[PDB]
Amino acid sequence: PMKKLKLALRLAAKIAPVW
Repeated sequence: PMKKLKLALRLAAKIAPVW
């Protein structure tokens, strides 16, 4: 399966969309 959602969620962990 594709784990793009998991990847994105880990990338967003370091690149935090705060504001």
